Amino acid sequence: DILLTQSPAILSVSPGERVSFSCRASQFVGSSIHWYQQRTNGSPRLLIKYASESMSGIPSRFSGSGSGTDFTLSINTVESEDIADYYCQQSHSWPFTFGSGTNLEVKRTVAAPSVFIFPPSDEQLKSGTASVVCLLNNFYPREAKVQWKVDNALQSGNSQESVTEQDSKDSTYSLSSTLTLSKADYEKHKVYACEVTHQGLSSPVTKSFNRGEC
Amino acid sequence: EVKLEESGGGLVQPGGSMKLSCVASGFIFSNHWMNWVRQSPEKGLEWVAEIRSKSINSATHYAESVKGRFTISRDDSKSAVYLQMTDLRTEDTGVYYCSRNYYGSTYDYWGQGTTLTVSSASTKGPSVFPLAPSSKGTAALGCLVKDYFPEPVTVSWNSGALTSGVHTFPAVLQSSGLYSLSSVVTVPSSSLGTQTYICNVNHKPSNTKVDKKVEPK
Repeated sequence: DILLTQSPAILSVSPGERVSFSCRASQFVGSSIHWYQQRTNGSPRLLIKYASESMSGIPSRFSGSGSGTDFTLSINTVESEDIADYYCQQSHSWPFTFGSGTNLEVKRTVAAPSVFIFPPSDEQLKSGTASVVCLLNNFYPREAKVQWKVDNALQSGNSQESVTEQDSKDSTYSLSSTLTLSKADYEKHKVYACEVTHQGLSSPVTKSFNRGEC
Repeated sequence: EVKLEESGGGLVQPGGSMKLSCVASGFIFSNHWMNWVRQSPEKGLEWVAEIRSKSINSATHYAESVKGRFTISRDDSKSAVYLQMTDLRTEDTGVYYCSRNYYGSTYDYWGQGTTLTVSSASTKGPSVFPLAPSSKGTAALGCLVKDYFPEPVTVSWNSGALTSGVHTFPAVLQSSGLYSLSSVVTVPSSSLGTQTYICNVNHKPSNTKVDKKVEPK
């Protein structure tokens, strides 16, 4: 199949900014590139057909260009209703295929995370498992390094991160990192530490606790 | 106004079968090429199957990944297109859109999507554990909502009275095949001795409703 490479995966736009993003076909597709917008919880919506032809009812700030393999969608002054995912699609030959998408997010000033660590509850321990939660609250940009250290051993493969959608009021993200261990593994160790590196922190932040203390 | 309206999604085990349906209005249905396109976080948007107009023998086409397992059909008298799925795989999980393709070009109208979940996990209500405010300005507390299936749960705080500062994280699928998430909220430290904090967890598929008081340990 023809592969469409969309770049970047994430593009940060300040309102009133002229932005563009890219769609590259793995082989010649002439002008048969079409662009879609998908708002959160919505369906794809066709915006541009055949690389440059704008659909009716589609705002004029949207414009597309390109031919051959490299295509561009431009928004000349982004509005807050344009915050969405954007997909390209080729119809040059069968089967028809889509790019992986470019997500447009709201650019704002850097904001450091507030970090919190939660030991497993006694309830859960009684059930035989231990979850340790490290919370990064209201930060920007989205990129953050969270490392678990248990009695000074860096943890790998036993934690999962989850990240909220961008907040509608302050444009920040929040992130949870959950370390999951068996009750027996949890009780082999004393010091549980979450270390957070983020652009907004002058030095990385560690929150920690001694198992079974307070 | 063109409308497309899918139905028939749901939960099914691997090896199972399910039929999706879509009803169209606002264009001459029998003239047009109807498609199913699916969307997942891992594979993005994937064209699945197409059935063209009877005027061209209503020919069917399938993506390689579903050929032999899925069957697309149409009933012009009902303005309906269908997707019959068999031998379902976990990676067939996704949101399935009914869509019109305009004669081999754009997907110019799309439905609202219907959700397919292929999983052998059994339906199960969550356990709810406190995330107790740390004994050491602003305090964070919350609820851990663990080991439920399927999506979704809903979490409110103090019956909906408490909304600002709530972050309910997207659920994450664990290797057990069960979901887990946390709901947290930041509140003034001074309000810890004046205000009770209760998370209300509702899991409709298991008729589970849990209220968990969160307090300093």
